[PDB]
Amino acid sequence: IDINDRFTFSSLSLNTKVSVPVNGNRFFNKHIAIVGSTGSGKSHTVAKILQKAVDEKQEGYKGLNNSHIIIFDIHSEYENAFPNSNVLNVDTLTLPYWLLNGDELEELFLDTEA
Amino acid sequence: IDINDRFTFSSLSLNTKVSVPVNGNRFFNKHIAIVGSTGSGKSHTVAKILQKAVDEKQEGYKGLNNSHIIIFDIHSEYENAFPNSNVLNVDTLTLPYWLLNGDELEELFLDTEANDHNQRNVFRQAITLNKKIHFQGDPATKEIISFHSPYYFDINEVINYINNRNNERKNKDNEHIWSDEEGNFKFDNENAHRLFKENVTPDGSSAGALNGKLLNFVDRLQSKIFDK
Amino acid sequence: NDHNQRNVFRQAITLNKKIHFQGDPATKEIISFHSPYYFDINEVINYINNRNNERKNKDNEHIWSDEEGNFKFDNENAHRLFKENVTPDGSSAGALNGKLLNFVDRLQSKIFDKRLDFILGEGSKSVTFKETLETLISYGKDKSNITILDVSGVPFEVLSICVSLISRLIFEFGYHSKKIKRKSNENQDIPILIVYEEAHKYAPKSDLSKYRTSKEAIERIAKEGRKY
Amino acid sequence: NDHNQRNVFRQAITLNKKIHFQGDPATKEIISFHSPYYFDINEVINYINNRNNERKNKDNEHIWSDEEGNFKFDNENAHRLFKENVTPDGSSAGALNGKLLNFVDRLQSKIFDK
Amino acid sequence: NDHNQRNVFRQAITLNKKIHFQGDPATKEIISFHSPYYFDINEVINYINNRNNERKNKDNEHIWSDEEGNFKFDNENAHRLFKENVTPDGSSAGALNGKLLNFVDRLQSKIFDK
Amino acid sequence: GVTLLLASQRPSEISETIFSQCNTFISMRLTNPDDQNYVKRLLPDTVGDITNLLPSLKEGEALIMGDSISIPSIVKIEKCTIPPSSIDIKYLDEWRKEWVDSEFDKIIEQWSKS
DNA sequence: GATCCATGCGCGT
DNA sequence: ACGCGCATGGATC
Ligand SMILES: Nc1ncnc2c1ncn2[C@@H]1O[C@H](COP(=O)(O)OP(=O)(O)NP(=O)(O)O)[C@@H](O)[C@H]1O
Ligand SMILES: Nc1ncnc2c1ncn2[C@@H]1O[C@H](COP(=O)(O)OP(=O)(O)NP(=O)(O)O)[C@@H](O)[C@H]1O
Ligand SMILES: [Mg+2]
Ligand SMILES: [Mg+2]
Repeated sequence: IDINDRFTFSSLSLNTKVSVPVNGNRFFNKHIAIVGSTGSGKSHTVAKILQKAVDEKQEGYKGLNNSHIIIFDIHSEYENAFPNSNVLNVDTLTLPYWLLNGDELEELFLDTEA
Repeated sequence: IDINDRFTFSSLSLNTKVSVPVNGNRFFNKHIAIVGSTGSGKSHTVAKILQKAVDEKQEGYKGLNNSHIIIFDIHSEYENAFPNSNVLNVDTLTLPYWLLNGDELEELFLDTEANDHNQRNVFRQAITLNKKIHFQGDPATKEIISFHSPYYFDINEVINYINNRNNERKNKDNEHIWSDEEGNFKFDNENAHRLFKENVTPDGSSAGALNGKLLNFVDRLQSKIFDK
Repeated sequence: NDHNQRNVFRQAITLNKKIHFQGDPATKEIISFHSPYYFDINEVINYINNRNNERKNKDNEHIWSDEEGNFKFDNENAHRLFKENVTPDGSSAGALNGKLLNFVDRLQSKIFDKRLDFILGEGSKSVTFKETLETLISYGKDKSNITILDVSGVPFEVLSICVSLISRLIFEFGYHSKKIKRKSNENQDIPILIVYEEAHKYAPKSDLSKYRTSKEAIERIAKEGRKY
Repeated sequence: NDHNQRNVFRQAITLNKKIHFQGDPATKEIISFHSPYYFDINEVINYINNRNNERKNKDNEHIWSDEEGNFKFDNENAHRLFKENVTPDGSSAGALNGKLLNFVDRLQSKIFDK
Repeated sequence: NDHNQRNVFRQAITLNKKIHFQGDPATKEIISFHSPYYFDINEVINYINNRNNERKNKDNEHIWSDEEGNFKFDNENAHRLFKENVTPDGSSAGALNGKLLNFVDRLQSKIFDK
Repeated sequence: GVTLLLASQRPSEISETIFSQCNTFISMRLTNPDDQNYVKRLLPDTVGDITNLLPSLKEGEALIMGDSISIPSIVKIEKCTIPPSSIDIKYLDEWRKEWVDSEFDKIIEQWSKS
């Protein structure tokens, strides 16, 4: 993997002092599926990936970078993982009903068909 | 395993003098699946683990610990294993129908599928209105009461609502007019709570939107209510 | 979409079980659809045929007339639909008017089936619950340690329901005997062994529909049967 | 797996075996759909084809008219549907109206084959 | 898999096979939709196209007009429906009015396909 | 704070979605080879040889695996001094006595109650 | 099969 | 003429 292409967030299990970088451009454009049993650590692994993506800043500037990550939190975990983030619950989030693209406007309002 | 987190309920099969403790935290936060053939000691082992959890008390007191175990016992066997326990059967347990959220209210009551959109609507609108009427708290909590809200509603007056709307009569202006002891009124959001009683007589010229189309709905709904 | 025929099927059976009950009328209220109480199956046809001919008036209530006189269709007068000598008076077709023609025609086909004469014959009127159970385990006038069920040259349709009923009836006899003895702190004193000779017929590996209802009759004995 | 097509097949053949039996009445009652007795398949098709055209009145009873006069479809007069020369007389659609047409066309497809 | 197009196609074809059949009448009742004898498919067009012009009068009957005279929708008179020069007479729409035009257009497309 | 204790008589008859989340596994005598193969694959290959003792397990002998236990081992569960009310019926001892009167009136009265 | 809906015909002002 | 009531029908799942 190229030196400007490396995105490391983990080390090898057999040997701790070797990192296992992935191709960072190829890591995020090609979709990520993380699976494992309950309590395995998927949420911490997801949180660690997005944390290393946030501080993945090129040299020459101060301030937050061009990362854009949207998390669908159904267990309310990532608020503490990302303290300087925006949290949108249903009571405060406003998605306009006129933004529906017709197909969802067709299905939101009519429980009948045909 | 550390000293405090050890949970012993068994010994090694080859060496009975060797005790086998498991991590009591990791034993229970990750779920347990116990399997075996008939007569293998599966139910005795389940009772044995539950007993060790009950007497797992830290030093400093005598009374009950913080164990909280619910048993779905389908053979009437675990009463003997825990004599100081609370046993509930269907004849004594009362799980109220108004503790259902949106999904099981339709599953328990409605057997129609895919063509019942007017029958679904009069079902939720009767339940949501009846939950608001019996609410006794602040009005700020009253208006967020919805179909899945765990609030008390009277299913008998819900039947009275759909029975009344089964006889609804609209006038020339396509609005439903009713009469009761108070007087004539129009079916709207501030007067539809008067349809929960059976002494309301409809007054109109033409049949309403649900006139005659809820007779089989009430019959199926009254059957589930009166089913023992 | 068979929920109104399914509703009127249990409504006819539950009502007919209550009228044909001549005992303590605190027990009469807990009679329901699955209760093992006598009901006339021909009177059930009389109920459903009438419900197919029903006609509601302007008030959405079905009106009927028999030899006694005009009456309202409610819970206290629904038992008068068990005779053919009723005439419906009304201005509009009722809730189940015309919706049960193929329901009755299919259901009478089961009653007049000579294959099912051992279940839906005229001899089911005379026998009671006690005589059926003593017949199965040889507890009648003549007593035997072995009861043989001669189903040699019999079709599979009536072999399967012979197997599924009797395996369930013996299981629930064994179940209800244990709960009776647990009130007196005793164990079950009737152990029953059911011999399934050439069990390839009714409990095979395959998952066909006609193989289904006799598989869980033997599975339930295999799973939880030896406790009872 | 159409149970209305199944029920109309059995109730045609069981009835047609009754009307062609020349014997003791007690044996006639035990005649059913599986019993080995003669029935004519052309009248069975005619019975099913007629029951594709049932027309109930307001009292929910099917009414027809052969050459001998109008009659109501019941147990005693169901044998009159075995003849083709019956005309339906009613207002609404019958119980099995239009539910048996694919049944009939395949039924005579195998009879007419040489 | 429109059901209502399927039926009218066989009442067009099976009737057409009976008209063009030149054999003895005894095998005309065994004539079916799967029988290999001559039928004119342009007259099959003219039947389905005319059945899309069906007119129902007060007493629930379909009445047509022809050069020879005026006739109703009877099985004897349905044989003269195969000509294009007939004109319907009635009060309202027929049973199969307005639902066989796409069926005719598909049938005309196949025959006039080179 | 809500977990489950799955007590079932066969591992190959409960849904995997509930069964896969159970990290702690207790396995008693399993005479079905399909069950023993299910317990086989839940184990690593190094501790894969202990499941051969599954059908030979006595009453109260269990195989416990998971993160709670150090190694998957065959253990003897402590005998219940206060046991559940599930006593096996001595078929030979019950059958050896006389014919019992068996009180049919009380059984079908309680049966009718349920 | 039931629900829902629409089109139509008949009887009332 | 129009309105309401009832009946038939068929559109789907
Ligand atoms: N890299 C890690 N090293 C050590 N422990 C970890 C690591 N990642 C996660 N954990 C532990 O995993 C546990 C939390 O698991 P969690 O991150 O919620 O996984 P999860 O699969 O999302 N749980 P669930 O949502 O029920 O599937 C805690 O006990 C953490 O200490
Ligand atoms: N630890 C043990 N040591 C010795 N015997 C035991 C032990 N545990 C259970 N038993 C015996 O095993 C018998 C069967 O146990 P049981 O409670 O029926 O488990 P089971 O296999 O789940 N029965 P079932 O629910 O029908 O599958 C008990 O009646 C005891 O006599
Ligand atoms: Mg998680
Ligand atoms: Mg057990």
